[PDB]
Amino acid sequence: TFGCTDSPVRRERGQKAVFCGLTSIVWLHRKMQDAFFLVVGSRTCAHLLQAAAGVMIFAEPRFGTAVLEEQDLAGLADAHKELDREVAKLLERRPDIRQLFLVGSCPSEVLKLDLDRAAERLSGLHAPHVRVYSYTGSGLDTTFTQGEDTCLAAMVPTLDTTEAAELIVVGALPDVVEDQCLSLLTQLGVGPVRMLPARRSDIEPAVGPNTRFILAQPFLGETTGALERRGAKRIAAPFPFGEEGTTLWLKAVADAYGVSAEKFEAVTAAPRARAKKAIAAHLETLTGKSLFMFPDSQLEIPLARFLARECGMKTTEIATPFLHKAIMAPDLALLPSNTALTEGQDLEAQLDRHEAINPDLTVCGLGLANPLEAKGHATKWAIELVFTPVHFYEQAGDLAGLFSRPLRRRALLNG
Amino acid sequence: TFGCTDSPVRRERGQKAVFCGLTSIVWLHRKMQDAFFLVVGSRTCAHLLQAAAGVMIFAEPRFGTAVLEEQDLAGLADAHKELDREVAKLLERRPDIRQLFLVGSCPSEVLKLDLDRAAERLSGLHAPHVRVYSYTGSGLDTTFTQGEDTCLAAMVPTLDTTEAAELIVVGALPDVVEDQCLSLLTQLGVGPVRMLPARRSDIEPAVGPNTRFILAQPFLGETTGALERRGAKRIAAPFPFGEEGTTLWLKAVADAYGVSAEKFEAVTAAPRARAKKAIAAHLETLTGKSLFMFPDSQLEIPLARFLARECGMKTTEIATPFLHKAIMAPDLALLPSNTALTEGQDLEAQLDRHEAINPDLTVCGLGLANPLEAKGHATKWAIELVFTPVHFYEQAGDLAGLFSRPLRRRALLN
Amino acid sequence: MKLTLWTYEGPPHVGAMRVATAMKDLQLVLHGPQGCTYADLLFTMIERRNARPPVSFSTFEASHMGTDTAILLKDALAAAHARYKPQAMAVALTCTAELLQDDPNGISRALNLPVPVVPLELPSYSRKENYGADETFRALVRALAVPMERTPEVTCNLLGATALGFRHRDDVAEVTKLLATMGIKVNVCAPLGASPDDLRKLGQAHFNVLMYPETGESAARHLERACKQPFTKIVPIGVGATRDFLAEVSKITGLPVVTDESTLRQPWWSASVDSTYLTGKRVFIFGDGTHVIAAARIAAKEVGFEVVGMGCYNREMARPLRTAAAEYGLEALITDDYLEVEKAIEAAAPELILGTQMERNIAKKLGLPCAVISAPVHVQDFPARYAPQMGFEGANVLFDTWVHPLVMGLEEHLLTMFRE
Amino acid sequence: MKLTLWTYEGPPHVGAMRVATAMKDLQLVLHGPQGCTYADLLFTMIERRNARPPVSFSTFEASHMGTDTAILLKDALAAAHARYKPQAMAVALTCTAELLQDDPNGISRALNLPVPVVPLELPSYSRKENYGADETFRALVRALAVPMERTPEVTCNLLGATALGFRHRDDVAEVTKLLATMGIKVNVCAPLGASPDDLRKLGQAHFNVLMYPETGESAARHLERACKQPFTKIVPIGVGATRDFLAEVSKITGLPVVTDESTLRQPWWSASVDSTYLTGKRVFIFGDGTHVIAAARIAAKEVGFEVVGMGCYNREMARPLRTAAAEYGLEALITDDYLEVEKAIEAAAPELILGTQMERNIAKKLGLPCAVISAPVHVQDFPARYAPQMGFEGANVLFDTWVHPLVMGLEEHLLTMFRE
Ligand code: SF4
Ligand code: SF4
Repeated sequence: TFGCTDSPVRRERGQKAVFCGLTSIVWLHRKMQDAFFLVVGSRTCAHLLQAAAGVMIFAEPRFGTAVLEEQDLAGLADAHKELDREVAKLLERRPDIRQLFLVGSCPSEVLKLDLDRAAERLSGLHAPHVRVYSYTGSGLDTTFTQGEDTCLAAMVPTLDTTEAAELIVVGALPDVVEDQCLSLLTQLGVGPVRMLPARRSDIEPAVGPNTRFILAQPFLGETTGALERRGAKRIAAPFPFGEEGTTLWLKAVADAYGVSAEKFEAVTAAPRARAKKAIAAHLETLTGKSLFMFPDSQLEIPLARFLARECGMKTTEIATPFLHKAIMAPDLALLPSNTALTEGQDLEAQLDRHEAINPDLTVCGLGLANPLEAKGHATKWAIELVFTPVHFYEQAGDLAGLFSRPLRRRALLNG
Repeated sequence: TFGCTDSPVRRERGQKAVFCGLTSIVWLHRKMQDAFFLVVGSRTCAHLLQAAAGVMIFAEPRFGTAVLEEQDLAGLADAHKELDREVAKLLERRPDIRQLFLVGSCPSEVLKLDLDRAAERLSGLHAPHVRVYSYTGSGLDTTFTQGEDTCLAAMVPTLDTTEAAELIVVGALPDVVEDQCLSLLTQLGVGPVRMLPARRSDIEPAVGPNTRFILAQPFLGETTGALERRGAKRIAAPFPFGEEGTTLWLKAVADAYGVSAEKFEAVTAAPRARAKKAIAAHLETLTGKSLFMFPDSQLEIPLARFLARECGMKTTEIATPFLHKAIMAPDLALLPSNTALTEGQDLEAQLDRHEAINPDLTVCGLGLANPLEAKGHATKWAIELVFTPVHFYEQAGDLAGLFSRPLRRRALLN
Repeated sequence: MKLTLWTYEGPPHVGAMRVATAMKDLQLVLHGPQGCTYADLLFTMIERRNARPPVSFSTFEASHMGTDTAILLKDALAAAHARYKPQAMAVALTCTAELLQDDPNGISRALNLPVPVVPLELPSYSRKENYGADETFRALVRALAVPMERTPEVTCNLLGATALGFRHRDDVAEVTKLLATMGIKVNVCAPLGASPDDLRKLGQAHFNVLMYPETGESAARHLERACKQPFTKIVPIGVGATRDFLAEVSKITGLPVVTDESTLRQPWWSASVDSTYLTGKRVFIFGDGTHVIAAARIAAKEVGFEVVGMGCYNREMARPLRTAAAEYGLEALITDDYLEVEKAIEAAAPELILGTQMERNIAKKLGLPCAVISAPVHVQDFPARYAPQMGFEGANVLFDTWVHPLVMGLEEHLLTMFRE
Repeated sequence: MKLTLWTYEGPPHVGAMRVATAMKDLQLVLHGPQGCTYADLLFTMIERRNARPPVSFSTFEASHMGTDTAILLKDALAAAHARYKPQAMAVALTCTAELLQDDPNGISRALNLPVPVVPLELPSYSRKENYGADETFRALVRALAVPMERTPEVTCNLLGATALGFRHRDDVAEVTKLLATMGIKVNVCAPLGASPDDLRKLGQAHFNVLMYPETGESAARHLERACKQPFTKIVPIGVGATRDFLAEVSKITGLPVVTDESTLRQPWWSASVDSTYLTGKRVFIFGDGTHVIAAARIAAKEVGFEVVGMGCYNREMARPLRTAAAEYGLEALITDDYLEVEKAIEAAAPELILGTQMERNIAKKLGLPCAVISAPVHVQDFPARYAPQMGFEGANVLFDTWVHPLVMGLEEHLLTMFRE
């Protein structure tokens, strides 16, 4: 009743309700203190970012969009001149920025506006105070959190090279979590460990033939790809969600780094108990409840794996926007067998599957949640789960929390 | 056309709409940084101060009321033990206080409960870190701004004694204004010069046989009486409202201290023009307009004296809660002759005298202001004029302003 | 003697003032000192009224001691009658006059005017505004209500609404509406917008809708004997509360419960997904007895807060409260000292406080979201816009009112967190 | 290329979405990229809607280049029809699809469905949300409205109200009831709460009430020829504006102007003594063209502020504004850059700002009172409580909304002033 590696994944196309990779900027910008993400797109792009950044828009965030005007369509040699001088104007108006990212959009790509030369030229013109990169976040290439991947991967080829064998943890994480992570890895005895992405651009991790790295986040295919192409070798691990997740995650690094079960149990003991207990508070409301997850973040598998295993939920249909087979392997091993997997989506087909399914809890985007709530299905909107701290031991309760609450509230609202 | 000394003042009794002297605590706790004003009264008294202090009540003001409970009515000995305990409570739970005013209410006085000896007794128990005085704010004894007078006069018999010939400016003033006053008086050549009340207790003016003093405020009958009794000579002057007021007020001091008519004209010159000009802005809407004033503050006469002379307003009936013949003299002499004067009131009689007059602007209390606006008369609520800076030169503009604003608004809405 | 800065209630004569003003063609005479007319200010400013309160004073001062005082109240009553010609009158003592000898019955009897003149017992050292409101109104109904044949159709009275009543204007409006939806039209709403003439015509209505226990339950009780009228016990604040109130009414009249729910938006609002993080946020509730019991049901059962404190300043309602509070696993907090309220809130440590202009200020001092649900209240809470608390639209107001401080609280946390 | 952080308007397809959602039994198909369906969020969260917006997408991705794309819009239209069975449909291009070959006319024509399918012209690189709203609605009325005989009784249409419309819900409500007070019943309110079936029945109403120029004036214009219908030019926001709107209607219908002013509290409020320090407080006004012209008349002539700045973000309304602004001795400020708005407000140095969520934010930054009078707006301003802008109750709401931030400002100043 616990194994899914040979399950056939419904590879599905059709009408979609997902966010493009641009959305990802909204949360990346925070971690990379030194960087500005400059989308080259349309007013649709600008308005999207606005909607997705809610209140943050008023906090002088460090991103923005060079909105393609009518006279940028024809004459695509102006495109470079236009941008060049729109960029300098921005790089004067905020001199603290050190990495500039030219994020590409669907519009920018239909015009086959080549951001890559632009990235390279601007780097020269503005050297060596600001280094400018470029990657895609166009809905065409990218769904939601894939935007972090395409970003990180674009940065990887230019990292300083190195000899030493140090751990790189890939995936931007809430700060607090990042530290808990640092802390435990130290106490296991794992000498120098870095984050990709770093908090600042002068402390970017180096990579080399002896570098090992591990994924904090499931949506990092291309970044894995680029890191491997620099001779650094991955460490496989189920994603750190729940006590079981976090533990195995640690265990995997422990193993690769030659650490005695001794130092492991004595480090990991205290915090694993904390977690198991905090989680237990939610078992009541959560055990036996059936879970349906639409695609948004690529987080739905390992979250469903934590929800079923440590919370005792029953997985109905788990759906992801993309499914990296090799990376997702450990969590798929632990996912209940009875589970229909879907890569991509045909919204209407999916909504029709779920109607006649009638699950207890339903994890989804904001443009679905209410329509579905009005129908009597309980919902847990998904976006929350990227930005809220949810990984590792301390957040385990809060994580389970996030799924108990909607059901708690439903009962409460009729006795 | 300008003189009122021999006008018969309508000495009037009857139904009243005025504030008791308790209200004054509001207002003057602010100026006396060191002091706590503890009313001994009923929940009516508490609720009044609340109403009067509006939002200030949330600012941990330095006043409060020991509210008489059912068991304090009989008998008048438990009462004091009770109070002592409430006072002791108050003094430990804020050690900053240095002077504690037992302010007296209607109820406390009807109960004949003697605050005089209490204040005498508490001074011992809590000496020397706190001096405790006592005075009356009871509606029976007192109307609005009279509250300050009774208080200040209770402080007088106790001030340090002196020989020196210093000037004392009696009246609580917005600090701002206090300094402006101080400054003019200084560069005129008149040192030194103290205020009553002072900002802190340790810097209380001393009084002697050679002390001269002047009133910043028209409502100081008893405090004059009391300063006189310690051998101090008043300096008469009209009250400083408007450029003319402030000038004669200065002039009168400068005379009594023998300042040259030339050092005067040099010091006073710049400020006076700055003022007549600020007032000019209002001249347009104000000239010609008939004024009526119900009794409230005792500031009716000098302000009316200001509005007619410097803003060209016709006075109709100017009413005051108390009219001090000796003090109000210099102003009365400059107040237009066509002027009816009332001391006290019969609310209903006034409301008939007023309706028959149909004045352009009516200066009155908050309880009367809207029902008079809905009835068609423009008003300017009175209490404002006590707490807003209005005395002296730099404030003359704003002062005229307080009166133009409503008339301007009434036009603007049709 | 109790050291007193803030008071939640006025002295009982304000309560009298509060009932007198709610009526038309009624004059009240207060024996009291000169300077003690301040209360006008509340009715004129806070409530925003256009005529002066129908209230007069004897206005004695220091040089009036000696039986000179009885004579003054005489001529006050005389003058007030002569001048205004009201269908009836009422006379009482302010706290200062309570310590004098002149008695409001004996002077009113002697003088002997054409209209009824009702003398009031106001223990100003034992009681407060709310009692004053109730008694004055008890006394008026007791003197003017007489048995009568029921109306042809089904009718009721609205008992309790007054001047300076928190959202009384619009509550009267909203309740009339929801009664009319059931076929039931209103006989006489009193004290508010009623004359003495009207108070006689009370007997002819089937039942009494007791809107505010704190201000007209004595009158409700007296009418239970007088013309065997049953008063509604469930006050309609909140949806559940309102549904039960309507059911209670169907039980009293026989009539089928009909509702116009087409503008009722609160249930869906709180049912919606952005209402999810509201779940079990800790709320402390304080205020007048009735609004606290109402608030707490909404808080826990309609919005999904955890009620973490419950209390009132009004000792009159302490048992209603202590009962309800227990049902939430809570010990009611009965206090008029705001310094106690401040301690209780700190102990409870809520994420949201619902209370009085005072609680607003405690909240401000502690950096906590806050909503006003109960008198005493300043001018801001006698709004121009329609803003009831009762019934359906009332339920919408309450939801918007209460959520706003919280959503702003988040917006403020987030923006400074982000700044960073 | 314009560097853009905040935008006041969405791209035109949102305006389309905004009209399609306003309607029932109507399906919209947008040719556009996968990931570009974000606007859902606006309708389901900000408006708080219970069904999904009636909008579908072709959702093409990178590996779909080649004429592959025309075929996708085809099957999108096909699927949408088969599944929902709407009385009519409408088709258009997202900004990305505007740079592609596939033609909304040609694909719609070819496939050839049972019901009308309307192709829309949305220049997403030169226009915006509000245009989108107008065109989409012009095009639907243009295709669906036919000449008809007038109703026996006098009736009119409400033109302009939409989804994501700032206080549209309640303005419709409030206008309906002020028309009803004059004997005039409503024919069809559209786009909001209207079906295509209903859009044919347009011809039969005597006149059109143009509620929001920005969203349905093209449609008003088209109806001026089609069924010889005169639209009202004066938008009823404020009392004066409302009176003149009613007189204008009396002129159109012949009918005498009847008003139910029993609940209208704004004039007295503003006439009251506590309103006197409002006199000539300098206000800066920014927002959608229509609400700024309305606000300014209230500000200067009904409240007694000095209007010190005046502007809007929608080009479409720049001339009505420039005209009105002059009347106040002012040069209108037409801009969609908020950084400009910030510059203007600093220049004007007002004591109160009235604008949008953005202005609320600038106001916060500058420590100035502020109220919201226009879209774009967050969830806060789609309240559960009844809160129109138009008509009498709307005039109440407005007075309360605007005066509050100022009273609070004073209470903030004072409390800190006396802290020390
Ligand atoms: S990049 Fe593509 S998906 Fe994103 S807003 Fe632009 S057109 Fe829509
Ligand atoms: S007038 Fe007398 S009884 Fe009334 S509040 Fe003042 S001191 Fe108290």
